[PDB]
Amino acid sequence: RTIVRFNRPFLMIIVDNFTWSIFFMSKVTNPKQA
Amino acid sequence: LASANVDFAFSLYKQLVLKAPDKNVIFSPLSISTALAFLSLGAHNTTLTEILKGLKFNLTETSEAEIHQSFQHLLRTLNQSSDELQLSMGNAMFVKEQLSLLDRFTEDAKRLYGSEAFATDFQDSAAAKKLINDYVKNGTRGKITDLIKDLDSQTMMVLVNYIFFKAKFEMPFDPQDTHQSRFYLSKKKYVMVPMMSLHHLTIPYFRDEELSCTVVQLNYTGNASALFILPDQDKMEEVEAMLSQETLSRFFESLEFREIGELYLPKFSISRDYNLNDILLQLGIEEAFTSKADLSGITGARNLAVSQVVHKAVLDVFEEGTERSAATALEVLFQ
Ligand SMILES: COc1cccc2c1C(=O)c1c(O)c3c(c(O)c1C2=O)C[C@@](O)(C(=O)CO)C[C@@H]3O[C@H]1C[C@H](N)[C@H](O)[C@H](C)O1
Repeated sequence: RTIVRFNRPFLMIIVDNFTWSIFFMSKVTNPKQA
Repeated sequence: LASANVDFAFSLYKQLVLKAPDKNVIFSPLSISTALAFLSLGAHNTTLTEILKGLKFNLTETSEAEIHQSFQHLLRTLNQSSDELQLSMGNAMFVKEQLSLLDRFTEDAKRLYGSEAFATDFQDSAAAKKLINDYVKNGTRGKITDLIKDLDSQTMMVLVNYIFFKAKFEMPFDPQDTHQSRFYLSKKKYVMVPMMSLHHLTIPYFRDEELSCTVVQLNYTGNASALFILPDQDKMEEVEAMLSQETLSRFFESLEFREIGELYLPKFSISRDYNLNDILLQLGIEEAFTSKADLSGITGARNLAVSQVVHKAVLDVFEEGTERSAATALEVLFQ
C-alpha cells in the first residue's frame, strides 16, 4: 500500500554499480520546462 | 579514486544550482572530470596541481601516474553493449594542423584516454565547428549536435569528451498506463505532464523521515543503476543541503527491498548547456585560464591556455527506458 509519486521536483543520480562513479546527475524541477 | 569523482560531482552540482536555483539541472560529472584530467596530462607546476586538487584528488595519497591509470581503467568499462545497456565514452583532441605536439603527450593521450589527434583548420571557424560537433553527434548518436556554438578563429586546440548511455527499464512502463497528471513546481504552481505508472513492483526503498525524502533504486541489477531521490513537497532545498558522499552512502546502505503499490514517473525530455569558466575558477582551477598557464607538457612550451569550457547534457525518460548523453569541450588559445 506504498505509493511513490514523482509529481514534484526530484533528483536522479546514475551510478556504475561496481566502480561507484556517477555518470550523470539531474534535478527535475519542471519536466515541461523548455 | 571513486571518492574523488563523487565529491567533485556534488561540489559542481551545488555550483550549477546556485546559478539558477529553480531550473532543471542535468550534467555528467564524469564527462567533466575526464576532460579536465585529460588536460592535466599536459599540465605542469601550479596549473597541474590546481586542476587535480580542483577535481578533489589528494596528491599525497595518489600520484599523477596513478590518477591517469584510474581514468584509463574506468574508460575501458564504459564502452559496453547488451540487450539491456548501451554505454560509450570517447575522448579526442582537435589540433591546429601545423601545431607541434610532444610525442609523449600524444602517446599518453591515446594510451590513457583513448584520444586520437585530429588536424583541424580553426581559421575556417565554420568547418572546424562542424568537424567537432559531428564527432560529438556521432559519439552521442544524434543526441548532442551543437556542443560548439562559437569558436574563436585563433583556437589552437579543443579537447573533447562525450558519454552516451541508453538503458532499458528492467520492469518497463506500459504506455497504456501513461496519463496526463499534475506536476507541482511548488505547492501552488503546477502543470500537466504525461505521467507513466507501474503497479506492484519490488525495488530497493528507503524512507528518510529525518531528511523528509523517499529514495528508490530503479534498474538496480547489473553494471548500472539509477538512484531516485524524491523530497517531500517544498523540501527539495533541504534535501540538496544534505547531499554529500556521506549522505549518498547512507542512502545506499539504508536501502531495502520493498513492494511498491504504485509508482508514478513523468515521461519527459530536458536539456541544459553551460559555460563552466565561472564555476571552475570558483573551484580553484585558475592558472589554466591566465597567461601564467603551464600546459608545456602538450607542446614543449608554455604557449597554450584555456579559453572556454562548455558542457551540454540531454536526458530522455520514457516507458521502455532512459537515454542520457553529455559532452564537454575545453577550448585552448595560443599565448
Ligand atoms: C559511499 O557509498 C557510495 C557513494 C557513491 C556511490 C555509491 C555508494 C555505495 O555505497 C553504493 C553501494 O553500496 C551499492 C551500489 C552502488 O551503486 C553504490 C554507489 O553507487 C550498487 C548496489 O546497490 C547494487 O549493485 C544493487 O544490488 C550494491 C551496493 O548497495 C549496497 C547497499 C544496498 N542496500 C544493498 O545492500 C547492496 C547489496 O549493497
